[PDB]
Amino acid sequence: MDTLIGLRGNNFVVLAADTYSINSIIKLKNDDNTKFYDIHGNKCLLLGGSIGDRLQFGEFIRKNVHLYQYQNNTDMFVKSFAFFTRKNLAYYLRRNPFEVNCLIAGYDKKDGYQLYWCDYLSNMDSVNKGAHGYGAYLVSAILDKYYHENLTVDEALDIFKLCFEELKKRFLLTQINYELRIMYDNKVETQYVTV
Amino acid sequence: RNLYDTDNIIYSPEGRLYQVEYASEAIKQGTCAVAIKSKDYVVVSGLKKCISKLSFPQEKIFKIDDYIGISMSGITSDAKVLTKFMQNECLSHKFLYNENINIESLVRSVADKYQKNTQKSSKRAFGVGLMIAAYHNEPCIFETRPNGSYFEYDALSFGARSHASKTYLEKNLHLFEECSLEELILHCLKALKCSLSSESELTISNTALAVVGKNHPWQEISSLQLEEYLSKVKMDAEQ
Amino acid sequence: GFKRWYPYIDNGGTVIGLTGKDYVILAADTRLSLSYSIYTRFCPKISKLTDKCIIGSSGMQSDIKTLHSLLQKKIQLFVLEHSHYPDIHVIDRLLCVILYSRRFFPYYAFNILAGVDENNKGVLYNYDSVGSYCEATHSCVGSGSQLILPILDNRVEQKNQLIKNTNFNLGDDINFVKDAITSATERDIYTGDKTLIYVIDKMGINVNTLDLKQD
Amino acid sequence: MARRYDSRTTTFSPEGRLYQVEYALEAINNASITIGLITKDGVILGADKVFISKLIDKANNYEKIYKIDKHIFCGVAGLNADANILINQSRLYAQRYLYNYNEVQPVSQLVVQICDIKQSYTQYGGLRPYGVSFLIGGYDTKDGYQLYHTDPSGNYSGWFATAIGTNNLTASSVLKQEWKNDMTLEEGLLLALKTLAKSTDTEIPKSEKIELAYLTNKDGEVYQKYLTEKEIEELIKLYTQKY
Amino acid sequence: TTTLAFKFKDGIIVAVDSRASMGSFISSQNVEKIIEINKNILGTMAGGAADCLYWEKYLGKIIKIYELRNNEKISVRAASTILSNILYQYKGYGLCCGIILSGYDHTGFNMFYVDDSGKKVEGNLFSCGSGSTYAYSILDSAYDYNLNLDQAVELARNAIYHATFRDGGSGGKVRVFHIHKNGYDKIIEGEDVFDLHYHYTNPEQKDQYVM
Amino acid sequence: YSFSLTTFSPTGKLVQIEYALNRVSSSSPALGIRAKNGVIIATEKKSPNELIEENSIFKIQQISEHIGIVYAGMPGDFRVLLKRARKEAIRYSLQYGSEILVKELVKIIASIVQEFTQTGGVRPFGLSLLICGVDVYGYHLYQIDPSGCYFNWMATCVGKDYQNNMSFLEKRYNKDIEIEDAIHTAILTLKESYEGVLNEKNIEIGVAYDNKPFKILTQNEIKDYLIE
Amino acid sequence: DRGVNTFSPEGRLFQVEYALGAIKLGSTAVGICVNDGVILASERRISSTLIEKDSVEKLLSIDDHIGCAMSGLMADARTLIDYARVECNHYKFIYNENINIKSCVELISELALDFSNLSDKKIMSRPFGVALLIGGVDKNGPCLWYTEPSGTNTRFSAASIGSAQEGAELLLQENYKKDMTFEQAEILALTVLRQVMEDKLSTSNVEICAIKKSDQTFYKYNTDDISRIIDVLPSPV
Amino acid sequence: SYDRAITVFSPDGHLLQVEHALEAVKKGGCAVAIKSSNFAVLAVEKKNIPKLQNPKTTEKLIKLDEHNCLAFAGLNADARVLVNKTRLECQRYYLNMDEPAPVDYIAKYVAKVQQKFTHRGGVRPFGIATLIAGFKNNKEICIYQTEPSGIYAAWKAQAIGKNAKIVQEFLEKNYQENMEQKDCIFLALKAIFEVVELSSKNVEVALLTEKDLTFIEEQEINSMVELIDQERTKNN
Ligand SMILES: */C(=C\S(C)(=O)=O)[C@H](Cc1c[nH]c2ccccc12)NC(=O)[C@H](CC(C)C)NC(=O)[C@H](Cc1c[nH]c2ccccc12)NC(=O)CN1CCOCC1
Repeated sequence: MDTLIGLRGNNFVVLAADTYSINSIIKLKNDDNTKFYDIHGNKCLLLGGSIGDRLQFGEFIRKNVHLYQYQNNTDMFVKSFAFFTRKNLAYYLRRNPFEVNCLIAGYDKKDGYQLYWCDYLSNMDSVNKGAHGYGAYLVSAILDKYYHENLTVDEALDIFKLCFEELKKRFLLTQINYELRIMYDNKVETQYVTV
Repeated sequence: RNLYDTDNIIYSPEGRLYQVEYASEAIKQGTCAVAIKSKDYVVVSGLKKCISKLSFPQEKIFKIDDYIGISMSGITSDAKVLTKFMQNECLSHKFLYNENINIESLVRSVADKYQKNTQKSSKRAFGVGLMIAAYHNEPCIFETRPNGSYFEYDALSFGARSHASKTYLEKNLHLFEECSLEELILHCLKALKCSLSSESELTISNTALAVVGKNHPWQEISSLQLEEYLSKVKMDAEQ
Repeated sequence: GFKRWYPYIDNGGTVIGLTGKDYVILAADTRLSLSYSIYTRFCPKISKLTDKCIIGSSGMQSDIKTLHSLLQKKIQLFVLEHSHYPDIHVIDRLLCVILYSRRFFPYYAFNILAGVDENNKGVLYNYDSVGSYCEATHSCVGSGSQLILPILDNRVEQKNQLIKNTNFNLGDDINFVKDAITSATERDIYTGDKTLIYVIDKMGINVNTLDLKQD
Repeated sequence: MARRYDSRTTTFSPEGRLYQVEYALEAINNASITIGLITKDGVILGADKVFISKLIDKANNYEKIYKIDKHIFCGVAGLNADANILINQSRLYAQRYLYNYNEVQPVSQLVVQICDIKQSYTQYGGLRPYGVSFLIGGYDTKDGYQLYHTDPSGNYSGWFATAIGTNNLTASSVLKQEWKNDMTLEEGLLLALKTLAKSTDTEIPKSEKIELAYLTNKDGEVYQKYLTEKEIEELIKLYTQKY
Repeated sequence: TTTLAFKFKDGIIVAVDSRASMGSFISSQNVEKIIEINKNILGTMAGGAADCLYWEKYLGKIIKIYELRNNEKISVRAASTILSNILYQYKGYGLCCGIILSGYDHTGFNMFYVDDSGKKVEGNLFSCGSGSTYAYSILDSAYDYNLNLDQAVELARNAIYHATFRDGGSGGKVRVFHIHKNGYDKIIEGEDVFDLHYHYTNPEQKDQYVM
Repeated sequence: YSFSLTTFSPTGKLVQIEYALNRVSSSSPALGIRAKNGVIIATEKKSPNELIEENSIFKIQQISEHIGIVYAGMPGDFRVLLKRARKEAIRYSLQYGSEILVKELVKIIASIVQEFTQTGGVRPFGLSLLICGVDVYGYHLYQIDPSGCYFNWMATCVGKDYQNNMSFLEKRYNKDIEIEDAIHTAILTLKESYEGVLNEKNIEIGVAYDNKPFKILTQNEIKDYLIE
Repeated sequence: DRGVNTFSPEGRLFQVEYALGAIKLGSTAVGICVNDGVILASERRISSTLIEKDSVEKLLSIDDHIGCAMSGLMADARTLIDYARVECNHYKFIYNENINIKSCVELISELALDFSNLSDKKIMSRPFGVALLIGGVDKNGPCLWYTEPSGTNTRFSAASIGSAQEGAELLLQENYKKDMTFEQAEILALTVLRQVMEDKLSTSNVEICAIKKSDQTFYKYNTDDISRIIDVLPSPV
Repeated sequence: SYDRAITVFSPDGHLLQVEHALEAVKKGGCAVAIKSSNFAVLAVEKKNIPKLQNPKTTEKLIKLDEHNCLAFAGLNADARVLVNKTRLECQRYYLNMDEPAPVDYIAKYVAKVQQKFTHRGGVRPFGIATLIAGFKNNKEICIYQTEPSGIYAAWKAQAIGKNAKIVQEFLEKNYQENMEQKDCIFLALKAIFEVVELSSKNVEVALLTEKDLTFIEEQEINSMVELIDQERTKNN
């Protein structure tokens, strides 16, 4: 299972994922890069599930959003992007479902920093903190406890370090390699963390 | 008439279909093909069209099945479409029933294909006339026309300046039934020559010749045998 | 309260193939059976595709018949269109396309395509009902394949023999095929009656017949 | 031969022009005048009402200005039936965008969609074009207040102040010489009345022949007001005092 | 089946076994699991032999037409994307394909693992088949990017041998090819693993080896 | 193949719609009047011969409760459009549980009429419709032209001499008239238009008033009204 | 006035006749087939100095063993060549062998006459107005075929297309021999092109391609080969 | 549906519909595109009614994807429809190949679409000519020109639209290989004003680099126009 974590503050959004590409009982790669889908205009789709469905849905959404932005010479709003993603997932749910969980993060002037939680059933809602996978059970309470308003990026990264330590110590799958996407100060940064 | 030849679904005040008539007119512009039959064999000869000095002569007779072949006069694309149709019909009958198709039914289906194109204004008649030589319990020659009609002949000839060939065939018709294979081939070559212009000559390059018979599957006559036959024709004409 | 109908049956059969320097052999048993009954004692399993190519299949008789007829129709259409007879490699690719066209409801037929190519070399292709593999020396499909293939491996490859034999000829290979089919008839209930042996070589295709046990 | 009856509407002419589109433009230019302008407080759309009879129900009856959405409205010049078809389509398009994206469609995007319908009609098939031209005004948070003009060919262009229909040259001259970048809603309404009077060749406008509407964005909401006869009469009294 | 590929300082090493089976019966010992898609791309196939062969031929046709139209060689990434999209369109039909596409293009040497479920993983070292775990262990215990060609070929041969030894579905002959900038060479056309066992594990041949 | 038979002319007109309007203006006259508490539609239905059954000809029809329709033009076109209007009304009822609104029905029928001026292989409808109705928003009288444009009328006339009839009706129409006054004025207008002497057999009347079901007056009631 | 399928009183299709009129223009190309291979040469009517030479090519490759010279409408020619490429690729896929040049030519003609709608489907609305010279090497050896809008395919030992087709054909007829070698074929092709060309023959106004029986691989001559043949050419007379 | 053959052969062998599409193109504005070492410069004529039209709305210089840009001359609605088709095809190529669509591929697609519209029944040709500037898979800048007939060709510097011949002659006279950005912009402005009235609001210029397409600032265009005006005054 792929553990996804998302934290939204007044000045940032941090997304985190494990970097494992899994095929049966072996890890194909310890530095997987098929979960994050960065979208022009400060948007990010973090996907979790089977690699095939992940790739198909992520690329479909990214190309559709890029087509929209090129056709309209404008940046799609984060709320529009999130609800477009949810509408597509719901449309395919009853025909040929993608078995993917989504964390949709972004920034725009109208609504600031935004984070949306969506499950494979296409149940979506905007949240301040969210998680997906079997590691959600072990990181959700840490997020709840140590989250507060007016949190800073470094305090959020400390919370994420606590989460990664918990996933290494107590989670059945000892996950040690994580990738983070940080949106703040109208710039997107990539980090790699090993515990 | 200028007012009634625009489309193929309009009858003239004389009840004529000028578009279909023009499709038939396309046939008279082709090279001459002749087909005759004895009690056992059908021989089909034809004049291959050479565009220029450096061009190869064009094909005139085609094989449809083991004991079925055709010659065409008119538009080559139409001839190709009909040839593919006939070949697929014969092959599909062999596939479904493990036996040779009935030539009469094949010709009827080809004639229906002709006709179905003359009933709509979005289509046009085939500008090609077909001569079908086959052996099915006996030799048979069929002619299919652009308007959807088909007839059965004892001897047949179409193409440009083919009336000389028709005259020769009408003169020698009584002899074909009891002829041998060599005599029949010579007669077909002589009719083709009758059509041919005096300046032109029948050579192995511009003459196509095929035979289909009792135990003789449709076969083109080899170049050497054709040369022998043409030499015989020239020699006996010299007398 | 009705039971579902299964669209597949096995009608038995064994087809062996064996190549040589300038020849190929395809032998097949002619029994047709349904469960523990014999439909008929003479149902040929080998069809001639070209003067240098034949195909033998084992499995469901209706599927085999339809597939052989379809291949023959395709080859005749190819001859008419492209004005030359396809060789065994073209026929192999054609059969592969035909077989994968029904990938999700496959023909219940395992087929050996035997022939001689333009170099005058024997060629065998083994088809597992969807796909093809070129066989270097020998092949076998049908109910007796598991009995026969070890024998042909022992007699041809001789991989487990320090003192080997290399003089292989048409008569010895024919005798090997007869022995293999007889041994299969000993222990396989679906192989028996008569067997047809086709030899393709420079002189063409020749068909001989051998008698097997009728029980 | 059914082709003898075909007029070949979607066919080029020797000059690289479409006769059907040119004739539709002639119909539009024969239609009555529709003006539009942008103030710092909103978009004002005005139209001249063509007189039919005094038995027409003149209350709650706007026939040249329509609402496409809460933030988009349009004025029509051309064939009313074609305009109604295109207006229903535009309303469907705006609601479809809201359904797809959970946000209101931008005015430029809506204009592009309806103009694409018109262009497709001019290019594909063998049907005649739409004899209607639009002045689509609206507001959105991306480009602010917007005013677009669309013609039968599918061409469209953005404007700060424009006029379509009969005698649009006089209205365009008036707007060119009077319009200002920063105007209040009242000033814009007075200018709209002046240009309508000039196009209609009159001094004192009559409220019985004037349609006025304005779309503003106040207190975080887009509000459209279609002035009634009494409100237009108050505006006309103000205009009379001014001039 | 055991197929493996890995990048090293002089290109890519591709290796496979030659065994085919239906159930517990060995159908053949001399099948070819490495195919060339074009001059600069090799695909190693595992799983359903018919599915792999048919879809590799399909990909080759698509790549040939693309190259003819655009007068340029296709990239390994683009070929992998085409194959993965095609395979994903058939998800839920029973296709069995695991393909490693390794090749040289304008962006250096590239290696992608593609599955019948629509996966496409870029990597430096892959292994597929029923012996993939054993091959993976052997490769990981002794892999290095600075191996010479001979050392890399030896490592691939050893990994295939151990996979065949431990896995009942792998065996026959071992083939090792080398992809370099100008094409590909077949270093080991096919080598019986019978000799490999008595070279590696039981050189003395004086008693039965005890695993 | 389908191409538009109605096309723009060099002056920007649709002569086919003009000619449909000519047919309507040559057809028999109909009128509608909105009263203070109701709306009436009247029409002149003459008898071409003594053998026809007047009760079989239906010019004033009921689309639904509280909605009636009359036409001037071609009866076959009218019958087609009347069937379509009834189908649309019951479609709205199936969707929304209540009766269709007059404005909504008029818009739908107007769009249907418009489609026949643009689609391929067809001619425009050769009639004008007058649709009267009552709903929660009041009393409505709408006219639909062959082009597909609709007009909201206080009182109107279509058909022959519609200009003279409109002038006559305007000279004696005010918005505060009652149903009885409206019926009297309708009969007066029809009598003025008709050459000769009118009678209850030559006219038909339908009324929708006081939130009551649409009613088609009988010969006896029309005779009572004509006595004056 | 007339439909695309109308027959003329002489039995001909008006649209086909008009497409035949269309194919009469364009850059002039010649093709020569000898025992050792087939060579197609063409003139390049470079529009101006700002055009990229590589972006314009009158000699294309339909397959690894088939080359084509085109004349008439260039967009229609590119459409036809793309269709031929697709069909040759599909044939190679389904038969694992190289298509015959005759079969390729037949497919091209079938597409060319598509607008007639004689068998039901049809997508083209009019003839193509394109003339082709298709050369290649198959199991029967080198061959050269000419296709025209009317759908008729001929086989030539030497042929020409373009604006100067008549003069090129006269020169080829009076200078071509059956038993010429490849060097003589190249010399003859470039001599005809030089004679019929408006501009002085150079290494930038002419392009050549060859399919030799040995390799059976389409090969585009570059400046080195073109200049070598130019030097070998005899002085104009 | 409607499938009449709108584009047919004339007795002389011409496609009159295509000729009329070319006439529509000649009735359009002027667009110039000049190539350089690793960048391109595209200038286009603007036609706005002062003080009433919104200059930003009309856009003849558009971006198809992250690396391809387009200019056109002819019918604006046809251009818009074709450009939307091309953008969709750019994203479809990206989805199908995992790489951005190169300029040569996109130009070929545009030309194929225009040919198809000349060769399909029930449709009329696009009345627009296009200049497409982009990068190839080897990161090489390239400019392509496509016409209503569907014929495309790569160029070093090309002008389309009204009075395209004069601008093309000026380009052939004044073009040099591997110019700097400012010199290339000056050349494009001079070429376009060879036929367009000299004014900074009569032209829109963009510079395409691997990074992005950047529109030149109004002050820079004003300075360059003043320099051109000074040169013209001196010459006269
Ligand atoms: C690897 C093994 S594995 C366990 O990792 O899947 C091999 C890979 C392989 C084998 N052959 C080739 C050829 C080309 C490329 C790759 C190849 N896979 C297999 O061997 C398959 C394993 C099963 C579990 C999927 N086996 C097969 O596909 C069978 C091949 C075959 C059958 N008869 C033959 C005769 C001669 C040569 C080969 C074969 N075929 C099947 O089992 C499929 N059908 C299913 C229906 O019943 C008939 C067999």
